[PDB]
Amino acid sequence: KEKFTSLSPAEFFKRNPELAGFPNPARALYQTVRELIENSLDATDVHGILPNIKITIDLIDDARQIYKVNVVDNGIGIPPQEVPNAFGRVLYSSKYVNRQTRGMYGLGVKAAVLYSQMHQDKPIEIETSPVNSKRIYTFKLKIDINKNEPIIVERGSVENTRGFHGTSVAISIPGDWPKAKSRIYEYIKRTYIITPYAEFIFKDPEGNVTYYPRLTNKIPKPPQEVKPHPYGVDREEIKILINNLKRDYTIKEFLVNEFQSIGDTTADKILELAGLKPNKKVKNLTEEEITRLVETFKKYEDFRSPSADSLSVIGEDLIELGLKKIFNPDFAASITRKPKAYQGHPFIVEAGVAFGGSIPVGEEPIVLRYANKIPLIYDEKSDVIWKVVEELDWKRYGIESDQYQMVVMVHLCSTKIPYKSAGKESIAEVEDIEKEIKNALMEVARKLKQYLSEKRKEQEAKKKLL
Amino acid sequence: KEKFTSLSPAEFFKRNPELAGFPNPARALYQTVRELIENSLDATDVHGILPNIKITIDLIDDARQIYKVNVVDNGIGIPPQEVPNAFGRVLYSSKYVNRQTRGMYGLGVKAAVLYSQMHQDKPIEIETSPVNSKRIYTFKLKIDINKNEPIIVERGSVENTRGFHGTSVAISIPGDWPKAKSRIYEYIKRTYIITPYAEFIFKDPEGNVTYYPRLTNKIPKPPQEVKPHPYGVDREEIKILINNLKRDYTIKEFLVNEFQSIGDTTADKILELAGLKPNKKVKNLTEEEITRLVETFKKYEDFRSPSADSLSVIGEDLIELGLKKIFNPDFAASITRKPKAYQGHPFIVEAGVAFGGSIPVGEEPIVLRYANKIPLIYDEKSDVIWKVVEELDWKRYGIESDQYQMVVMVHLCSTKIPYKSAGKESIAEVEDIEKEIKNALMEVARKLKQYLSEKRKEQE
Ligand SMILES: Nc1ncnc2c1ncn2[C@@H]1O[C@H](COP(=O)(O)OP(=O)(O)O)[C@@H](O)[C@H]1O
Ligand SMILES: Nc1ncnc2c1ncn2[C@@H]1O[C@H](COP(=O)(O)OP(=O)(O)O)[C@@H](O)[C@H]1O
Ligand SMILES: [Mg+2]
Ligand SMILES: [Mg+2]
Repeated sequence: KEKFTSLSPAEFFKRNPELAGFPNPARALYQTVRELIENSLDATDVHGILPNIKITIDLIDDARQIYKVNVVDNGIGIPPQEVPNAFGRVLYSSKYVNRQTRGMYGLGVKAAVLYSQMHQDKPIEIETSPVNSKRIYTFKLKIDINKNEPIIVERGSVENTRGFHGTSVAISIPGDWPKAKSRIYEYIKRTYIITPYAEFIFKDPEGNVTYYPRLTNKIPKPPQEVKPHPYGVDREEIKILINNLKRDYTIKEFLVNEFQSIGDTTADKILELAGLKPNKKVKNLTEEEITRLVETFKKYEDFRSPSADSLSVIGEDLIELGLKKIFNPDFAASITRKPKAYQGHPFIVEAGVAFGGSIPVGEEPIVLRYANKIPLIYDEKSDVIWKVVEELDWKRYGIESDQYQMVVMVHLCSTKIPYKSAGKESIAEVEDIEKEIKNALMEVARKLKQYLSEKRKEQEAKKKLL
Repeated sequence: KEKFTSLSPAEFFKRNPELAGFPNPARALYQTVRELIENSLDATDVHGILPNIKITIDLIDDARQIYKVNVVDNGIGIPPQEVPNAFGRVLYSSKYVNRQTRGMYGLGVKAAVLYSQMHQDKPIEIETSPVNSKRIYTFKLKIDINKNEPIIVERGSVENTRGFHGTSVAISIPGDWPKAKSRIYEYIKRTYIITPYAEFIFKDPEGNVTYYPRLTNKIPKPPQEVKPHPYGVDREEIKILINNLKRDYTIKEFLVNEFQSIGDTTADKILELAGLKPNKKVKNLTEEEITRLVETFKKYEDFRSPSADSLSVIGEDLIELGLKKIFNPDFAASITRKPKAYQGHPFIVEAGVAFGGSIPVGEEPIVLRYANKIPLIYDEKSDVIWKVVEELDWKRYGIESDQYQMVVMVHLCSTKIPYKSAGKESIAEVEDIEKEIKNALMEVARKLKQYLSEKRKEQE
């Protein structure tokens, strides 16, 4: 009959690699490159280190189309005791905390590792030296899919004669370079443009080398772990916060200590609206009381905004500088909005617009999407960003014709980006986010409208002379 | 400092509900409904039972927008010992076996259960009565997200005095009926049009009741568990197939017994190309030998197609009938293609085209997507099917003006549909499937050309 079984997280993604962005050899190569670059960047600028990143892709077997991808960085490294699980245990991560990072699932690199053993037989190769480490630790690893645990094939150590800090990861996978080429280059090119404090070197499978020089030695303030904002915190999150407590807080104490934007005044008001007794021990909250808290958090209209300390923005100057460098337009403008909250997570939307000049002519805007400083490249038409741009009436902001030369850019940064898939190429339809993307686009479009009404006014004056 | 931690599969989806199709209350309402209907259909037609399914959505709290979704079927039920894990352990399923079903992840209904727990306090309710059971077994359940296991709130039984056989599931969740309304109705409508042997009753939050009567009592042959096709079988899958052997097979015995489309002569060709000794014991394949086997599978050019049997198609007749019923076109045609293989899995693409008549005028085709008999409604433009339809030059097949009345329908069935997400609303870019979708569309496109040519000569 029907037979019931369970799977481990490794077997789940091994069975369904298209869920992590490994559906074909071209996209696999792209995904492997991007997960590694993202890890190296989280290991550097999140810790105040100006990134030096080296990427190499070598064709190691033309017949079988197997490529070896190697990414070397000057990050903080990884404690040797954590290396096995970091790369060989699905759903293991140092990024499950409330803080803006590129990684978030504790899936990324293991997905590439899984794809690697599914199609070839060489283990993945890791070399790492933590900050102030006397040694360089080496590993060769595979994943035991059934147990979802690391298999240490080889493990070793060498004397770190040069202070060296950082990580090298090398993984062999099926690939399709000709099909993946243009998007891999566009990925690196787009991250560089918004990361001018980093330096990249890229050697491709044909042996081309490209150099992306550091343009500034000023590093953005690192994002930090924060407490949740109360707006949108759910029932399960409340139970987690309660379970994590090491003191016998009252409900009032709980509210003031465990969240952002709650002082003694807001707290009293929340307790009253939620029908809760200030002095009750929070550990004794009932299932129904938890519900009332959550709904109260949800409908409360007077919360202060979260702070921006958990976030790292591109910023208006850089957005504008980048759009000008790439597109050489007649006009550019941008906006970094104030922080909002969704589902307890702080978030900011940034928007830019560029018009005219070297921008090609078309029937629709070129749309550049970024999430947590990652350039999104695939699945553009399923993105909530695309949904919002398409629904906006550009005619109301001066866009005359069917055909025009416009570029629209949107950056969402958050302690949590809600992607449509673990492949992280498109952003899901979360209403609070959709609304604030719309609001941001309206603010920049208003600036465009300003540029265009001046142009029309100039034209209208010159018309009289004809 | 970096602090390393682990998550259970429940915790992972509780943190990231958008990954299972729960990004907002409108889509969650929709997703909950379809996960339940699909479970009910997997529990009936896969077992030779004419499906009788009732769906009710009650608005239970206006201010909080909480809806109770209840689905009742006449399926095979669930063994009482399995109910807790079936609904309360993420990554638990009876569908991990190689066979065409609507479910496949062992996540579906539990994602709704998680979403239910995240926003309100009532537990899910299950009543079930397996075949020949003299009892109705009842449950109220939640999920312990940290442990990823069931919490049993209530559990009991009652004598089956009315002769109920099947399952009833009710879940309370935040929802948005006005936003979801048209899509829920479309999902049920399109299911019914391709499932004429099923009967549905739908009662909505406004009190409307719609009856979808059974039109035929002839069910397609139930899909069964089948052996993999060698083409695209990967290294980990080889190891699982060896690990599961009850007998000390040789590599040669392995090849002809464990796979589809491998005779004793085909095996010999493969053992030679792979450089493997026929009489070596397969339990002793080295890591490298497995590599060479898989590569050989991938490169071999003379494999028979998988068996068309044990996939369950809509069929050309039903496809055209459906198109004619919905759209009343001047012309319709369809094709059920011969089976292919991808990544070890048998699949078939079916394609339909309608033109003229009551079909609206527009600048692109209306595209109707189905996967394993499921109508796909969201994220159409990220779908591989849409990609192919968009890239086809319809000028080559007649499409004259820039404003035409055309419907294109594609159905992909397989022992495994490769979705873009566990939300299962769109098919990923798997190259073998993409090539076949294009080939299939070209076939029906030639029939359309014959019509559009045989119709211009009329105006001329
Ligand atoms: N190059 C690197 N430098 C430092 N730490 C790394 C590097 N690569 C991976 N890690 C660590 O391993 C963990 C697992 O990474 P990954 O599987 O890609 O998931 P995620 O990035 O979502 O956490 C990361 O959280 C990080 O702590
Ligand atoms: N209405 C039902 N009748 C019989 N079995 C069911 C029903 N609903 C769920 N199940 C069982 O519970 C299991 C888990 O369902 P689900 O979480 O939706 O995952 P999946 O459908 O992918 O297996 C199913 O595999 C099925 O065996
Ligand atoms: Mg990562
Ligand atoms: Mg299911």
